Amino acid sequence: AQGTLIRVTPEQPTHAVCVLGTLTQLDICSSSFSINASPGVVVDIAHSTWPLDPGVEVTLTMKAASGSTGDQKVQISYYGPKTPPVKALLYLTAVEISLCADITRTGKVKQRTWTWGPCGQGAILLVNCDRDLDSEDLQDMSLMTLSTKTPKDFFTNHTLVLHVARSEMDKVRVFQATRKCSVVLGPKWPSHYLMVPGGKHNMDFYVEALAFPDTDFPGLITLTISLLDTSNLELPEAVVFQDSVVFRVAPWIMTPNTQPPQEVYACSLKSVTTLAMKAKCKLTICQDEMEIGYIQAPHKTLPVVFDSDFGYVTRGGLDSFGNLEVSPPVTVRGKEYPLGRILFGDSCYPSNDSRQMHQALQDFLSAQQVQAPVKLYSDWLSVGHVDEFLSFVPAPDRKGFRLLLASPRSCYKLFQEQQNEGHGEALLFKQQKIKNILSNKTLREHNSFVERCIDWNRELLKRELGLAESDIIDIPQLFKLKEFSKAEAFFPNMVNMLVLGKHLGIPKPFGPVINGRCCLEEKVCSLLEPLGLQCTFINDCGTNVRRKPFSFKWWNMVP
Amino acid sequence: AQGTLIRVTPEQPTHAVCVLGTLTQLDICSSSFSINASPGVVVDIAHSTWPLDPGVEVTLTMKAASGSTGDQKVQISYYGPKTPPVKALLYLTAVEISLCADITRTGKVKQRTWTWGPCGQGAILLVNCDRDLDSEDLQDMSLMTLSTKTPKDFFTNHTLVLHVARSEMDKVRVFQATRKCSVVLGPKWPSHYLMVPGGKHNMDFYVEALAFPDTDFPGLITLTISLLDTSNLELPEAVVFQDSVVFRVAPWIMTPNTQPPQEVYACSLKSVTTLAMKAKCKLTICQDEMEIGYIQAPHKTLPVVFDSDFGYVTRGGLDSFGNLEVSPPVTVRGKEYPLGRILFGDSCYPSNDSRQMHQALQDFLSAQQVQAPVKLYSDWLSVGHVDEFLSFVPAPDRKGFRLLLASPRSCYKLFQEQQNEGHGEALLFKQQKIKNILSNKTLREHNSFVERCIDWNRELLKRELGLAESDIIDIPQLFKLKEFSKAEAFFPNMVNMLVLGKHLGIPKPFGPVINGRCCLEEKVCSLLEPLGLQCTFINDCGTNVRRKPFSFKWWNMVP
Repeated sequence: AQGTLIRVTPEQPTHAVCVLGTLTQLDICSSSFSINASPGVVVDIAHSTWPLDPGVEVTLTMKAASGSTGDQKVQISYYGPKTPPVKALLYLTAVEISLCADITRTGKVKQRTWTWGPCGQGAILLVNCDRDLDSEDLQDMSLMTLSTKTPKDFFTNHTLVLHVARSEMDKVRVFQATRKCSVVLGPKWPSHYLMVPGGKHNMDFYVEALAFPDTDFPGLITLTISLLDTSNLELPEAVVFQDSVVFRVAPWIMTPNTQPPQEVYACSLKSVTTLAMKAKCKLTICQDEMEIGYIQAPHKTLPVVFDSDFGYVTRGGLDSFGNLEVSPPVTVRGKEYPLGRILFGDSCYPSNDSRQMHQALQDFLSAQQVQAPVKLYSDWLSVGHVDEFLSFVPAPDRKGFRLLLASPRSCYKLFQEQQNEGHGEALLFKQQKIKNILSNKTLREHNSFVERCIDWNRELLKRELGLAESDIIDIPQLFKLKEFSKAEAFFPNMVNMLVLGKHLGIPKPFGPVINGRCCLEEKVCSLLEPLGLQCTFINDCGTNVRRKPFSFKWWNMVP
Repeated sequence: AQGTLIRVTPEQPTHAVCVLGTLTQLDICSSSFSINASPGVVVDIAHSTWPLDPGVEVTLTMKAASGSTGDQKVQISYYGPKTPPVKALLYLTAVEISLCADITRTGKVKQRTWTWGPCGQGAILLVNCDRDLDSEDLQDMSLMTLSTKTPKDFFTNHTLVLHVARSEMDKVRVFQATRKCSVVLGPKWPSHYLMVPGGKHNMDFYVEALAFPDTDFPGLITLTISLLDTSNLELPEAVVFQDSVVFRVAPWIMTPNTQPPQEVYACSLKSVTTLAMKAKCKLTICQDEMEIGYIQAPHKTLPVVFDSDFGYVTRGGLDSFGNLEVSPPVTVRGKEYPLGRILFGDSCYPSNDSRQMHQALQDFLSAQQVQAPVKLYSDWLSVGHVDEFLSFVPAPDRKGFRLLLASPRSCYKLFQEQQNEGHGEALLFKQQKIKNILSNKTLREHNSFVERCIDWNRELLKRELGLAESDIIDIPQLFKLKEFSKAEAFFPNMVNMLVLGKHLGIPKPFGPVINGRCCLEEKVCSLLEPLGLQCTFINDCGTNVRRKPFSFKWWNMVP
């Protein structure tokens, strides 16, 4: 354990407290000898032994909490040459003081650093999310309990103070449970005196975080209990024993397309309701600027919405949440990413004309540390969203997903195959013929340049997510460089789909019709249906989706 | 290695660059086969083989830089059923592009993350320190070189851009070496086009940091070289190959009392010059608000002064640098602290009346990460400095230092021993007698309370620095609670000494004189002289000391 040094002097007896669980050592030389003590003081001693060397270690531990004070005694016998000399006397009071929380993330309150992992230790705190007391409101918060056993007469001479560092007080709030709840630690004040009675007592506190992690806040918060001696009245108080819990604020975590859908939201059409009904998920009608994630603690998980029983954050077009996706769980040269890995789009290098997501957003995602964001290249698109060039769908096999990427190649091939077979005369959507498209040398060279960009991202997503080609799947799709040599879809972007859990809501290309059936619509299906997916096409997109949070407990990650 | 995917099509030949050191893969299926190519393209291939499965991997690597473009060729032969069909053609240009720095901290420019340790990789940058171009000023800065070998005709169709993230541009500055130096990356602009000629070239840049680490800056800075295709003129530029170096800004590091003294400074007495002369260190006369540390890179170390060839920082009485010490190198339950471990004083818990060092200072020391500050308790002293209760001296044995702590006990004993031997009538410095001091029950209880405080710190310094009692040494010293029950020295604080490398400049107590020799002066010497120390006493302290920076290279630590 850790703790104190008691000095013993034949002049006058000493008095002292020993907190259970600590290591009380004893300074004899500062004044052969022998040691004798009450039955409940175990006096183990190394090199008992008799000598008077200061390298003699003497440690006392008490077996139990005292009933009075001086209940336990310790007699040290000074002797040698040819003399009786002194017996030095020492009067110990034993107390039990446990500041204790849920340090094993298991919903149950039972080494003073927070460590990640399945065999780590640390309580977890939820930030408080609310737009605009008893148990009616504390189910959400984190329970922490002081427990004490001390002799009835004890707190006339000692008091307990609970505190936080001035540097964390704004990021936390502690409530005290009288058996009303009132604030006792917080952004206003860092300490508080406890009115604890002698004998066997224990009091409950309730903690809430007020700040997600961020560049200026790793997300650790420490609350400490100090036991002070106030026995001498003129002297100030002396601290006898500090002990603490370290809490970690739960990060905001995003949910991938591979997670079962729980609910869809849309604004003021009736094709997404048909979709929801086959998907097994609920539909409520009352905007794609806000992303629905979650926070999670052993005792509570709670959906939290990231705008710009629902929580709410507002930190702050590449600089929007449509430029924000998450990979599904993936493993990458060993390192495991159980909660997926956040993808968001920017440029390659930075320039007079480069756009980017706002730095304060990027930073906030990084600090959330458990979905190590990856930067993709999307600045080549007029709009800028990574969703314009990728998507994720559930598979029932290899890894249990497929990365769909947009593929101008896969469209050229498809239209070329059509011509061969004899349908060069078919109308896409001006309304241009499937051939005039193939001949168009300015289109070609555009989709060539787009091809380079998507391919650049293919290779990042191959690297950063550990993907193999067997994980990817090219969906046929054309683009056009209009505004500023930036790209836009040459026909409805199919890869911008609503992945409603195995039931896909894809934008209908009004692609060239063969056997009374659109070739793109059709090729898309020979790619997806074998996987178990159920493609459906819609005409154009003001939809968010709440998905089931991962079983995996974020704190069991090891970033 | 890492890198690209080339698609081959029997319609028209393909052209491409391959940068030396990267992994170029080849998409055949997107259109049995056989592969044949120029002598300098090694075409290794797994499961050569003949099939037309897409799970066939084909990788090309070039042996050397091209002389022209299309110097190397690759022919892919499509065949099977009962047919000759197509040979698809591919024309490769090989270039060499190495952005490279001193990634092995060895003064010599020769995996794109900075890793700590004796077998880690990462260049190191010095922040620029200056109150108020060629080699005359670049010795201090960090050399980074682009080297290229490409065919003479190469940069008509490609250009190179050097860049930093917009989020690091303010923290760095890069200078370009024309063979004048001019800023090319910095707080103003994040990118720059390089005017590099085809053929064998290499250019030098010089980097400097402009920011020590701190809560908003882990201290990593990344510079990247991008190679862009500008061959099609209407299309925008496409990135072909990014590569980078990650630099780490060198922290500000403090020097303990155990480090050989190099120079003393004092303000406008002649006892510290006698001291300097026995110490072997220099003395210059022109204030204890500023602390002299150092920054260090393989190529340069440079003393830097921390006020509030000399660098200069000014981040911003517990809240001063007299409240700032460093432990000597120590090892603590395994974890090794080669550069010592910074001690600074504050309170126990925080209160209406607690003082503390300013949070922005604390944070800055922590971010400097390599001397993991420890918080001590000094708020119990009127003034507040940890130097009032401790010091460090060189020893020639166990660990090679001793922690001296103030000890009211050790003074009582010493005065008591004197009385016994018969000198209760001796005058300290009112002028009180050595006995009236012993009888004084208000003094006693004061030094009792001080004893608790120093003892609290004994145990922290035992814990956090891994000290044993055999490392500590009590120097006799009395205190008095005056102003606010806060403490001050009852007689000149001996433990507040000038450790000038084995030659100690201690404040003379005008302690009770025995055999014409002050007992304290004398006891102090029976504690220190056996260790090899040479105590000298002075009357009162406007002195700083520059000490030799540690041999150990901070970056070989592993925090």
